[PDB]
Amino acid sequence: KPIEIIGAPFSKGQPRGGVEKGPAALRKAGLVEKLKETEYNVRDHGDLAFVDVPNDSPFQIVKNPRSVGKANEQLAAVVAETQKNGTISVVLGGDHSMAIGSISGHARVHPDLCVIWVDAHTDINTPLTTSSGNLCGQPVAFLLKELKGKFPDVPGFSWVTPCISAKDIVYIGLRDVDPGEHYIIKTLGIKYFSMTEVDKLGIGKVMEETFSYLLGRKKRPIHLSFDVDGLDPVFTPATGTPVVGGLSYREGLYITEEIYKTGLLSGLDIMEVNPTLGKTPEEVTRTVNTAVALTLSCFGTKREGNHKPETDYL
Amino acid sequence: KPIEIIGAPFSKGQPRGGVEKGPAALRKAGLVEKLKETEYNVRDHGDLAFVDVPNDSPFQIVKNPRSVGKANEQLAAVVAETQKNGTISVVLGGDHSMAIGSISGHARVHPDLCVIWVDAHTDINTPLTTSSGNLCGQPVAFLLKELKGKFPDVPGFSWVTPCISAKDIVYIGLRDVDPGEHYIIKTLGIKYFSMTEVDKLGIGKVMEETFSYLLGRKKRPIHLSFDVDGLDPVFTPATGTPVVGGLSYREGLYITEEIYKTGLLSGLDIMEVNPTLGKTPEEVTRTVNTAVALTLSCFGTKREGNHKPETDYL
Amino acid sequence: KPIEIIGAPFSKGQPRGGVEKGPAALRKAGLVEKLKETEYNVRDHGDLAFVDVPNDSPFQIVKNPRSVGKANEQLAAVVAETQKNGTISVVLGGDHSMAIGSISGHARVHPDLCVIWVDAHTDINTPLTTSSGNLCGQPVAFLLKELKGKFPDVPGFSWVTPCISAKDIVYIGLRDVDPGEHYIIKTLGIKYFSMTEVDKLGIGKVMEETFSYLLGRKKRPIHLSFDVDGLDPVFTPATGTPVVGGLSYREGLYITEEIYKTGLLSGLDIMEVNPTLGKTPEEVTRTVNTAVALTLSCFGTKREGNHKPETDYL
Ligand SMILES: [Mn+2]
Ligand SMILES: [Mn+2]
Ligand SMILES: [Mn+2]
Ligand SMILES: [Mn+2]
Ligand SMILES: [Mn+2]
Ligand SMILES: [Mn+2]
Repeated sequence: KPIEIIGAPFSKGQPRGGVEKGPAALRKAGLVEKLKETEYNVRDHGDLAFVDVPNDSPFQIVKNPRSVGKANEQLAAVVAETQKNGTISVVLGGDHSMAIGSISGHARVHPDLCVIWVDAHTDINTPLTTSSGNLCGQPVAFLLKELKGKFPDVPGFSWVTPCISAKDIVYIGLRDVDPGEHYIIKTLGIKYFSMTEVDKLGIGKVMEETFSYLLGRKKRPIHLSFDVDGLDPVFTPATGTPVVGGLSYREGLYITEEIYKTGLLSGLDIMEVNPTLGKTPEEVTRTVNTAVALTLSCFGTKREGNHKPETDYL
Repeated sequence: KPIEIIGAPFSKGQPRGGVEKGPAALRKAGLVEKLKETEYNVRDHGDLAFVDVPNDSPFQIVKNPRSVGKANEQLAAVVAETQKNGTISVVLGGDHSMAIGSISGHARVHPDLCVIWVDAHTDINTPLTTSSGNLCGQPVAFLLKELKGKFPDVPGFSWVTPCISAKDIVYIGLRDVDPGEHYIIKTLGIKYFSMTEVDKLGIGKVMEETFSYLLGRKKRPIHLSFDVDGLDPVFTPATGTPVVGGLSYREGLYITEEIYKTGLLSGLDIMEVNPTLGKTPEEVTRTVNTAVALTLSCFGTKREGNHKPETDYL
Repeated sequence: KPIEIIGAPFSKGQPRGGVEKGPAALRKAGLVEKLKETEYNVRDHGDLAFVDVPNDSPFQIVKNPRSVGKANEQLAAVVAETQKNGTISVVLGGDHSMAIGSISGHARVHPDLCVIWVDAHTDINTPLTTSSGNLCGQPVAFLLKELKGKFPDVPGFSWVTPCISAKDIVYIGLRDVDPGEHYIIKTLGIKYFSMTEVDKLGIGKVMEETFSYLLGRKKRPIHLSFDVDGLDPVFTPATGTPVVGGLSYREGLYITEEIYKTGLLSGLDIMEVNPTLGKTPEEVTRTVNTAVALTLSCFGTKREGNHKPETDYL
């Protein structure tokens, strides 16, 4: 089972700029080379080139709707292709709106996939509930079937077909949810482990339950969309929306190690690393490093250590 | 069930000054306005005016006995009043000696109340055990029935009548207890969860047990006296007595979220925030912010999010 | 049961210098004086004087083999002596290679001892598996019986006789293991709780299991070799090999408080504190302080507090 890194240097999903530098920062830290040290075969598709849609007027409150919709349609095609060839796709963010194309493309090949969303946010605001027209906080809204027709068709997203049900997604790390978003997750019966559930159960029981909930009845492909801000700012400070009281570096790697062990990881998103948002240079390094470590963990790197087979190290 | 904020800008309870600025700092951060966004009805009683008792000579080792006793008697009257009207009182500290008047006044209306004391300290030194004559460190001593007559009557506190039994108080976050205090808690059989119990059980099991212990036999009003230094200095640095190895920001909010869910919160104290004790401006902000978050959590704010009822956000 | 502090100002175990200043740094913080405040009788043996072996040519890849082997043989003699007199030995590190002499000397008196190794590393590389000829990372290799004859006899260590079986050692805090080391621990069936086990079980269940594994069948002397880097760099930054995602300050003290309570602590190592490796002065202080706190914890200091017996503090 091969791995294919796909760079999504896109930031139109939010008002700030910088997140598009995420892929470069991750590559600069040797993400690709390090992944090749794992048991997986790695191919680098490179960074996608996003054609900016000229005169991309706001759709009501939604900002850059056509540009975000275009970039995502292109990502969806790329991901769908690698998924078709039977490889595991790894999208390096810019902003989380790219999860639309990533999950959409993944679903075209594995419609029965489930989603594990690690984030401090639900990113489930609809074009009608957002306070900011930022699409970075609306990904899940365009992806959920139960939300189809709950908001006006946004220009640039007509190609999107709701691919996952509220029952196939599980959030982990929630701690900054808007009223409308909270209304949506409760009304839709979405499974989640906000920081309070993590504190109560412990990351161990949490992963145990998310797997039982998403995989108990049937084993299907796992799509992990990891927003770096799901971890506490003390670990991933270089993000647009840091929120205190986050998952620890350890819980982050625990989540990933467990996902690796299921042997069902099919798609991965490493989003929101903004190299321009560090108070100091080492804060960026610290954020980039942990994102890289999380990715490596997803593909086998265990904290207890790793060693190559058929190798009598003695 | 209405909420009434009562400011206790008092710092005579300790040698340092600055804690009296706590209420102003908390209000400055919008604590009142933010509370109004909750499901609770909020009224601001304002800050009490403390008449300094002139020529307040030390009683043996105890410092400013008359001034601390007076300020507390006044606080006890105010709190007793709001409690009588059926509102939940919220005292914003200065120093923890104000817990004497706050808990005393609370007990006049709900004598069967229990106390959950979140602190790095037991604050149970008597006028005979204290190394420093600081009344900040002696609150529980004046409040416990089992300690009545165990120390000479201190000028200014004759109005105080021990209102809670050793069996009705539970400590959480202990990690800096004097020999005499340790002797007192063990000899009195006081229930506590020091940092070592928290590490062992997890904050989840801890709240589970404190409620079983204090509420298992009978459901009664809960008085939460929260010393900000109960959380690690990395979260609430702006306090007079920081102690490493404290509760985390998350465990702090977990405690509060759980207390809210009992529906029994009757009295609250947010003490020890000293705006003048930050090594930098943002350490004060960090301390004030978390104190405000803890207060909001006590009244409904959940990390998983909140939404208003009878509101089809969609 | 008396305590005897033995300084091991040695750093030849690694390429960098500075760790030999560890003992001085710990003493400078009043470690000795503080220990005397505990219920234990304390004697300071002082710092050993290590005769540098001139012309200490590398043995294949292994650096300073004769000097490290010599220092350890001397330490082994000293520790064996204090152990014989029925005192608990406490070795203040330089580097962890000194665990060879420390554990070897300890074993001469208590051959049935078990080892609890708190470290981010297994330090079990053999002179054949090390990428660096650093003996700081090969301690356990020279100590394990199952590894006897698995590598060429290194000059300076002929005096060493494998004293512990793979079944008598338990690692805690692992998160940076070489492939060969990982191969060795898995092949040898060594018991360990890497950071992932800690995350899964909680430090409480972990100590519970390490004691059940090492003490369930028979109660025997406990030798605690504590590498300061076992705790996260945020707590012990002043070390040669910091690794993110470490044990917290609290889990560190939990481990020690539990070890104390077994009443079986026989030998202690406080290693890797390098005063010259702090990015700032307070990072050293922070590292030194925590090493000192851990040591005091091993000998009785409880976070819930301590008080002297036959002393009516009231
Ligand atoms: Mn987010
Ligand atoms: Mn997100
Ligand atoms: Mn306190
Ligand atoms: Mn207090
Ligand atoms: Mn180490
Ligand atoms: Mn070591």
